[PDB]
Amino acid sequence: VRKLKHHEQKLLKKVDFLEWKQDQGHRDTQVMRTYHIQNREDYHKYNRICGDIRRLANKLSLLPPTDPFRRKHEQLLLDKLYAMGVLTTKSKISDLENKVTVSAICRRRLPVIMHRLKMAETIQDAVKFIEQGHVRVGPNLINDPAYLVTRNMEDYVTWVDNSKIKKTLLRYRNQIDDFDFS
Amino acid sequence: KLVHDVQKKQHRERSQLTSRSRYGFLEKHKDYVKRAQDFHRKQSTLKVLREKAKERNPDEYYHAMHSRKTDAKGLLISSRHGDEEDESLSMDQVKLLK
Amino acid sequence: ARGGAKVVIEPHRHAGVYIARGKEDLLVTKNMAPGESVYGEKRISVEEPVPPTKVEYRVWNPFRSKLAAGIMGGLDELFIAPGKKVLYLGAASGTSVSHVSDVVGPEGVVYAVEFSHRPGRELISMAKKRPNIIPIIEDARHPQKYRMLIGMVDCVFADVAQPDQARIIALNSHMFLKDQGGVVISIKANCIDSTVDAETVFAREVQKLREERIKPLEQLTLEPYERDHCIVVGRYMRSGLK
Amino acid sequence: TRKFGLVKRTLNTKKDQRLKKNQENTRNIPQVSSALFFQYNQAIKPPYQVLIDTNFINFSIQKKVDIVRGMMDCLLAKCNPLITDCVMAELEKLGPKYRIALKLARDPRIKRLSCSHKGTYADDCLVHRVLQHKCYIVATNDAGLKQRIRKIPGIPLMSVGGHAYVIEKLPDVF
Amino acid sequence: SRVKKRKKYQKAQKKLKSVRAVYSGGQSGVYEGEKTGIKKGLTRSVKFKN
Amino acid sequence: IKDMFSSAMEVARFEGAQIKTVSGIRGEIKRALSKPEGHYRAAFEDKILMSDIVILRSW
Amino acid sequence: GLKVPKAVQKELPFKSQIHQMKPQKKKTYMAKRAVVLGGDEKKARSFIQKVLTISKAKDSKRKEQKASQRKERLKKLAKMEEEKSQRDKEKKKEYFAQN
Amino acid sequence: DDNMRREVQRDLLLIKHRAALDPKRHYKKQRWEVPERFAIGTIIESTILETLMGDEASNKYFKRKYNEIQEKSTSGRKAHYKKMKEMRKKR
Ligand SMILES: [Zn+2]
Repeated sequence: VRKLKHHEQKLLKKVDFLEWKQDQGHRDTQVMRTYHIQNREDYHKYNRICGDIRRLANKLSLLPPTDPFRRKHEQLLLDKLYAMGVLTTKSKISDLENKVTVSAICRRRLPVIMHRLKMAETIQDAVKFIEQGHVRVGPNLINDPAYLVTRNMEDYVTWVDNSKIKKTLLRYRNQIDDFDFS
Repeated sequence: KLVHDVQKKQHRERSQLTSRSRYGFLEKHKDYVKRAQDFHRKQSTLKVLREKAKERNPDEYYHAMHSRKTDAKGLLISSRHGDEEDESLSMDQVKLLK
Repeated sequence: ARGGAKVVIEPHRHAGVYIARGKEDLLVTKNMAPGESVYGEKRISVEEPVPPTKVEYRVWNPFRSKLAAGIMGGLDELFIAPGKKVLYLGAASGTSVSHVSDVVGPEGVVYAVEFSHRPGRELISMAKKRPNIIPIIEDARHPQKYRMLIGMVDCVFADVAQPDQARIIALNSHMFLKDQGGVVISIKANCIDSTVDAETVFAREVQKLREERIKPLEQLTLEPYERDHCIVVGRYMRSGLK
Repeated sequence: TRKFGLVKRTLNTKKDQRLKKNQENTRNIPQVSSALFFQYNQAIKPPYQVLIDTNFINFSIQKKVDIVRGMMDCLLAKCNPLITDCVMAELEKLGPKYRIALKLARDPRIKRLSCSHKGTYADDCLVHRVLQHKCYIVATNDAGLKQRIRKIPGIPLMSVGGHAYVIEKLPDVF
Repeated sequence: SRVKKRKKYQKAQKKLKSVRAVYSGGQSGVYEGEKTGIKKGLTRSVKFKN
Repeated sequence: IKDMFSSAMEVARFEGAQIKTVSGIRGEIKRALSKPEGHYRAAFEDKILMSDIVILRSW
Repeated sequence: GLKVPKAVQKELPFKSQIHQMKPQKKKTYMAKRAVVLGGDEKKARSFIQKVLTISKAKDSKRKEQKASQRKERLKKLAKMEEEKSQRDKEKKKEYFAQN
Repeated sequence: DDNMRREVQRDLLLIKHRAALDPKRHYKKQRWEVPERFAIGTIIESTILETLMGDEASNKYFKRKYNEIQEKSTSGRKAHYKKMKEMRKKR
């Protein structure tokens, strides 16, 4: 507000308009920038799931360790959370509470994957190509930027065929073929 | 420590057989170790460079694929003059430069 | 180091001071009154654009001036500046005070103070080509005598070799010196005390300055140029000396 | 003609200036003294000017020596011992069961010299009066202060042991 | 031994010109400034810490 | 490697021998080359030069 | 220098394609145009190329002189690190021999 | 300005590398980036590039000390490569 003086300071030791304990460090904004996600409520739509992983992790930690339910049941779950690809490794059972973060689930987003597979140059520019309609998964093109992509389905993202951005790529290698009308 | 000055004397190195002087300069050990380092300083930057050939991912699109062009053999060409401004003189510039 | 060679001038880290980066380097300040060197030092000329005007630069001999080595030994903050008033003490001639006039420029003034008449007579004749120098020929031990002539100076300079050097600055720092404006003492070890050592006088004259509410910032020794001196850049706190 | 990849404008934390934590956003090489030789310190000649700790006074009482008369036995020349203003502020702060040291500290042959500090802590008042001049001769018996001065070149440290005092870095012992 | 004392001190007086800038002579020549050069950013001055 | 062994039978008395060079690389001598009477193939650990002189230690 | 095979150089990703400028053969108009000041300027252009040769090599020998004495100093430095390593073990026996 | 550059550019390039001009001087170690504002001038009581090559003692020094580095930089490279391929081929 004012860079209040030293005697103003001690009466206002606690007031701050920009940063609140309720606001929690602005972690939600801070990862919305790093992954460039469109609408604001998208974070806490993941962070309700990413919290719900840990609540199932916790009560499955409260069962006794030599229980053939419990031993079966999180390894049943780490099969799925690795196939979807939110977590890097399948070995640790305590990745399921420690490595399950929103920024883990927010980088199996489609524009991050187009930046991981070096399709677009940056991560904003990949959102620019999805929204304009140049990218596709198998048959159908995808148009929501915020498409989660399975690690299995991560094989199949390509540029949409006959596009003006898959035509320019093939001109760089001097390998167009207009019988494909690339 | 406890060693004479004669025990640390010298051991000189001998030269090429003078009958075999055509194939000049016999290489000792310390002249081989300059040769096998900087072959392994070539493969280790070539096996890496061949490893990027296996993983090209041919859907990659960087936005500087308009200024670069490629020769018909397949490897790219870059201009001698380098700059964006030394391309080719216009007819009005030649009409002044002549 | 001849009259033929051409030298690059470059602004020093301190304002108003200029370095002459040649084959060897020189310390240089712009001559306010061109065409005349006041004690025969070799002066540099340039030209700046009407045909280009002549701007003459005068070399700043280290061995002549006790201030001069401290620049060339390296001081962090020299409180003399191209706009500020500056009080000078013990300017026998224009050996150094003509230099201090040129570095404060045509805006700020310099108050030359020295007691003796025959060096003071020379200080008059130089002061009528440099408008900044107004010379005062009263004794520096009695500042109430020239109280009418000087008002609110921004940094004093002390080149007195009298052994009561701390009291002769306190009576000039309390009554003339603008608060929070620095004090550049130049201590000579032989002229204060010849019995005790060179370094004791330096530890004695600093502690005498701290009694007079001058927190001294840094201390230089200027040894390769002059034997056994110090210049001690102070700051006149007067209020919050801690 | 609206732009692509639009996103709700929101508050940068790593970059904005209005935040408190983000509000924040010439070398110096001190010359080794013109007195000093490699370690010899060729300037110090008698009489000496010796700084004194709290601890040097306290062990002076237990070992039954005068300050001034007892220092001249160790030192063999004349000396002017001088307690700073920080050190006298410690001797008062030690309190009631050290008051016999506080009487012996204020003696008109024991000089006092002021300092310009914001503090009582004289263990670091003292080294700072030593680096900037190197004419003094520190009298301590603090363990950490000895290690703080034995790294400084050319400063005769002085401690009390057994009967009389001892000096360390004087080359002119006798 | 009186030579090795001489050739030590004469060797350990060259080092003294390299650690600090020791006084030498005066100025007997004509020239004013410095041969080795000026630096702007050195500030070889003991600053009085608080 | 030439002119170390005289006959192709002389090589066969010596195959499997840990040959070394001046440069310090090791190797073995493996088969007697036939069509000239003296020479033999030898596998070193790295590419021998032409300028290099193989020596087989013996007692 | 290393010479990459062209079959390796062809299928490289776009980030790392090595820029190898072909030599020019047909004489450019500019290289038939430009004037070279000869005579007195040649004596003052040979000389600058003769000074900058000296000051590059005087640097790269003295810069090599530091990393020769860097190698010697850290050998002397690690020897002082080893004595402060072993003797620090010996105190923590003679301390805990009391305890 | 960008006029009168050449007699200035040769001069400043002869000051950024002034350690090499005489093997007895050995200035302090500094970098001397070209400053933003400067004014080349002479000493009142022939630019330094023209001044220096008019000397004979320095000009005989650089011709020796340039051939003596270029006797070293040539030494391994390709004249030495062709001679070793020459003696194998010649006999
Ligand atoms: Zn204090």
